Amino acid sequence: NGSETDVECFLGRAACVHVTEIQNKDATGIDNHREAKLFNDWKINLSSLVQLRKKLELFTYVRFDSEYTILATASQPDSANYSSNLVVQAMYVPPGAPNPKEWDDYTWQSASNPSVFFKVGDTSRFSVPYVGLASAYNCFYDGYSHDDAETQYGITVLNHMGSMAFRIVNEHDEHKTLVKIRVYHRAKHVEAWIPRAPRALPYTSIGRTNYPKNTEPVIKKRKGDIKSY
Amino acid sequence: NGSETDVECFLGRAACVHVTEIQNKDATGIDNHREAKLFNDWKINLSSLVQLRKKLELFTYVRFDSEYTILATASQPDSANYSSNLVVQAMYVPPGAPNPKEWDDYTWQSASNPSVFFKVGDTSRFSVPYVGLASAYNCFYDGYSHDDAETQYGITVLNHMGSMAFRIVNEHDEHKTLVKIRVYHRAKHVEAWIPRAPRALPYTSIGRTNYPKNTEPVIKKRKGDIKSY
Amino acid sequence: PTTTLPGSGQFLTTDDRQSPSALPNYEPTPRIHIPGKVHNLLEIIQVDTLIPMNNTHTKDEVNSYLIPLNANRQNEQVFGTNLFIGDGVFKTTLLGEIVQYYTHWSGSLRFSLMYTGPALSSAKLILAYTPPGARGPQDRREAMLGTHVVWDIGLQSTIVMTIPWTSGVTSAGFLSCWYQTSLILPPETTGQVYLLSFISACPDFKLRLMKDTQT
Amino acid sequence: PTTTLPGSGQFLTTDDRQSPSALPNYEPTPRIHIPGKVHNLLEIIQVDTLIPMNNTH
Amino acid sequence: VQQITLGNSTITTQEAANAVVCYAEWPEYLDTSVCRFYTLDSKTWTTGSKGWCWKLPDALKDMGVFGQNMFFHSLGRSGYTVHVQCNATKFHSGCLLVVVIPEHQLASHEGGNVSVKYTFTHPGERGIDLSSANEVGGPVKDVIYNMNGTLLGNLLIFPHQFINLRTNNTATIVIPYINSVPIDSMTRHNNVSLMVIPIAPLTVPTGATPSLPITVTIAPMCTEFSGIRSKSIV
Amino acid sequence: VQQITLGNSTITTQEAANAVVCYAEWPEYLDTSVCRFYTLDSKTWTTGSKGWCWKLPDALKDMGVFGQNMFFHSLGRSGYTVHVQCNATKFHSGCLLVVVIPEHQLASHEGGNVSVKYTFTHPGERGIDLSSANEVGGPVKDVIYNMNGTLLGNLLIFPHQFINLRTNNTATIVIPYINSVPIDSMTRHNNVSLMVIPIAPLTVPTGATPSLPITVTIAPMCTEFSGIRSKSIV
Amino acid sequence: DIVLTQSPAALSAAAGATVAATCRASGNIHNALAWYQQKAGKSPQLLVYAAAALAAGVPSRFSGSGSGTAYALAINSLAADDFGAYYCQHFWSTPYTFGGGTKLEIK
Repeated sequence: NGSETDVECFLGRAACVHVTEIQNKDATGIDNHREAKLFNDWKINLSSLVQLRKKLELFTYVRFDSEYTILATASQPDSANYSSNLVVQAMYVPPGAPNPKEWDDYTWQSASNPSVFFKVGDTSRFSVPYVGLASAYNCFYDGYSHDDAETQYGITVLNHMGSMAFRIVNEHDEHKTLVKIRVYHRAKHVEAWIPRAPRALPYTSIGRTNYPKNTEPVIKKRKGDIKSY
Repeated sequence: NGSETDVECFLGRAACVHVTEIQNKDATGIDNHREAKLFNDWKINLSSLVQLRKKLELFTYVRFDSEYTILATASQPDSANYSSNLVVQAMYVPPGAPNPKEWDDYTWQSASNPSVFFKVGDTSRFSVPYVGLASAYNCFYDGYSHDDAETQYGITVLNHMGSMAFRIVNEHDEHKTLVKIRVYHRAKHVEAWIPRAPRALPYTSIGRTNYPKNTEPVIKKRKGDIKSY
Repeated sequence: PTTTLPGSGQFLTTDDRQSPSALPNYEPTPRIHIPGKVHNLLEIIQVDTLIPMNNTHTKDEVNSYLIPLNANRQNEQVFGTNLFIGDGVFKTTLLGEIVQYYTHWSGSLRFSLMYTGPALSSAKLILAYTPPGARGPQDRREAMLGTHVVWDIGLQSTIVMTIPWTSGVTSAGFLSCWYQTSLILPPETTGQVYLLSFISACPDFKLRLMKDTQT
Repeated sequence: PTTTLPGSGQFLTTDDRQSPSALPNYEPTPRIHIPGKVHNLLEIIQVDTLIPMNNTH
Repeated sequence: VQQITLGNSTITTQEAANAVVCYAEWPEYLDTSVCRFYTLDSKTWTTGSKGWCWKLPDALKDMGVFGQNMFFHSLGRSGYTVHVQCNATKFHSGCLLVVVIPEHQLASHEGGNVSVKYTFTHPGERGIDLSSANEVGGPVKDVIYNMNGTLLGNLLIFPHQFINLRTNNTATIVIPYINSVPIDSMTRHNNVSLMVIPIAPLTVPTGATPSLPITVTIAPMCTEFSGIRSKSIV
Repeated sequence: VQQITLGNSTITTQEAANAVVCYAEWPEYLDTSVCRFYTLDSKTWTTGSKGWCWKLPDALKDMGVFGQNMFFHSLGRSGYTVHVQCNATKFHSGCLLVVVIPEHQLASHEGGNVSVKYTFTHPGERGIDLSSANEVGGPVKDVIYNMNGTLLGNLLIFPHQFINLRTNNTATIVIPYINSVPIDSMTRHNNVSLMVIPIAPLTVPTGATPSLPITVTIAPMCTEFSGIRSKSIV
Repeated sequence: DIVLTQSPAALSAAAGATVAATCRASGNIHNALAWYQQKAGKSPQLLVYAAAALAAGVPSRFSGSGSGTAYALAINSLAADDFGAYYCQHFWSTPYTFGGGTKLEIK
């Protein structure tokens, strides 16, 4: 009767957590492989999406296996003569593993980073288990992580869900191809603890409960007095 | 509780063992079919990858069935007018079989060399059993092979895993297409004997334990004395 | 009537699938019994290997495995180390070469010392374990007021000490040794005698989330 | 002998399917008993909360 | 009942259903060591009070054998029994919301990536005076948004209890160990935060002093520590 | 016990748990033919010794009936019982690591594709003096890297035994047949390599000679050879 | 006691020649030797410890060698700053005796 209100169903639906854009071109004389968008890594951050952040932060703890669906679509806004048949490496960097700094790093061929090779226009799909270090993720952390010094009060590495890195395996053509990648995360086997108050005010930081200053009142005023229906 | 530390799981994961690059063009007036990259053969050598070499040489003997996943991706860095639909012959040359010297040899149509015909952009996948001559592969060989003469001390043909040869079945277009092939080996049904010391020093040769001269000390110095924590 | 799902035609490298054999009907070379079959990497890190605690040299040598002991030194410290087994003295051991293949270890350690000086020499060394979160001792008496063994070198030539279960990945604990008594050498046998320290894992040692060292 | 149906290779975002695991053999951190487990959002709206009826500010 | 003796401490109280066991889970091991009543300094609920916030185990960090074992041992695991008693006549009105918030991550009063300093996230027995001025590096003290951007009315989803001075004067909240790890460092991380918030303001009659004491008595129960520092090395 | 007679040979020794059976596998067929004690030339462990390395079956290649049958028959299969005894007073200190390394492929001292010559990979009863100078075509003798690029401390994963002169003076290591083939040519391929490495240096008292003999006694056990050269042609 | 005999006493060489100072002990130091450099009216500074390991702030021109009793201090391609008296000291058995000393002068 109330199967839509389950936290398996309320929190467990595929949202768009990341949209990046990488390019297929040559690295001849290219200094920065991120300003050129030869690759993009993304620290997996479900609180970057404020609609899913506001739903996850209705609970103190949450434990879920992950489920990533990756849609890569190409684009060639220049003279092209053909639409190229491209392959994207979508490499999952686990927590504690090093991220790529170049598109031709050693990290892309590292056997311990699982990577998906799929075509552009097709879609990838894989699942990552609960890769937290606690028995649940911490939506809120009242304290410091690993240290007696200043550790930013709630910024903890217990909530590290990994990282996704994306490049095009193909070499360059004579035209530039722009691949836009949409990562779709679905929390599965969700279980949640200690329900909290819903957040009324907007966000200013990730991992911090800081609300903006001189913001607007969330409790809206009546058009009359307290006796007015 | 410790299923990641099994040698089925520690040694049994798909690493990138070979990245080659072949070209689709005409052999009209082409002398060398390797300098032109009309084909490439590769003696299957898991100790070419020093991350998998350093893991295999944690044991004296290792016996595994093989599992090759081959990803061929095209590239046309010239004027092309279209992306061609190409087919790659990925031919497994078994141990003791002759390798190709030309891309149009008799070896490519030899029935005893198993070959995979797959499209560029797609991926190949096949498995080769334990093709060693001993009951396990020799990560280390203290002695000589088959001869009373000088036989290079550890260079033995017992560890021959075969050879992979790669060409494009298609004939030429009016443009040159560059296919880059990535071979992904996964050791399966792995079993290992006589655990050895981890190698501290880098490599200089394949099949030889020779370390470079005037190298750096692997045991790193303290920032204080022996009493300093 | 079937529908292809998302993630069709992908190659997830970690997804172990069966494959068509490129050599069917090939009968491979039969398995003989080679001794020493290793099923588990948690079998071989339980073998204790020497620790280079004498890192004080700019080159690698056998002297780095030797913990030097000195006569006429009382209440000084013999050695001291933290118990990060991915860095420092443990980074090149068999435990810490296989720990640094993975990300999280979380087990108990087995720490040994071995006195290799003469059979007539005797001393008392006090072997302090400082747990993680605490400060390592800075005199012999703070070491005695904590967790320790007063190890008589004259009687017991090899001591084996089990470091408690940690989940260590300051932190991870400390481990020092102090002179309870001065080193009494046999007559007209003067100089330095040495200790050999060993590390391994207790059989409750786990290891998870395999990663990749580079060079 | 099979025939692919219409709607093959589509990604319907609401269609929950099993997937190949990107970390097989990985043993995750065990579940401990945290109190206050919420199975249903109809559990927590039954908790009464204050009403701002004096909206006049 | 009315002479509850715990250790060498004794308090006098009233209860009929007063104990609020949080999430219907009594604190239990995974007493008789540090289990006694620690009675904090009484706060003065004046007419213009905005509230008080104590972090646990940070409110008990200098409290005798508990605060000694809190800094001696790294890892610990404690539940609490918090008595908040606001003694008054039958002439005072007003209402307190005594609420216990697990993982009450506070909001800084500067916004953005500005974080709250360790001086203010760990205020001790003093707690956070929510009616005082925002200091540089401290939390925001605007009580309507519960110091975390969530409204004050929705604070009743946490295990709470009202002190309506018309009806009662005591609130007992039995807190278990609530964390995502089985044991944790008690000195860097606060499990729960007790807040005592006046919703209805304190009204005194004419001829009464416009202030009223609030006594918080925290008894740590089922307190465990790590086996290290007494585990043998052999 | 102390008069172990094997063939027409007899040695006097001490044991309580001294035998190190490698990988808990006793050598066994797939004695009473070539099974006797072959006692190599005693090495002089001076104060500046770096170690010694003997290849097996290469250390026993001139040793009587065993070395005769080693070159008569092509294929063979032998296990070993290696006694390393360093007799001393109760005034010497120092520590030997007697280690047995299966398939100890050596590293050349020139690097690259330079391989070690057959003169040096098969040194015989003499073994490899690790404290001597690198010759042209020989192995590298740097003992810290175990002549193969792997550190000396990690050499205890191989079946080893210490001779701590404080504690004992003997080391017995019972080696089985370790190979990936059931039978192999004993003259071109060394199964194991015995190494005797001083970790703690030899310290003598004042008035003692700064040197100490080390005796290696290798008894080949469960030694098999190929059925050819006595198989009938009929 | 272990008595160090540091031979020679003084050397004349140009800036670029190879200088090999030598210490030989009565007893066995077991590589526990330290070499020192001293200028005129300046404090002695540590060059080589453990008979092979260069100390902090020491250039790669210096190279300690030798094992046991005899120990060489080979200096390759001398500079102008590298003139002074050089003293061994063993750190093995208390007393920690010095050697005689080798001074360097210009040809």
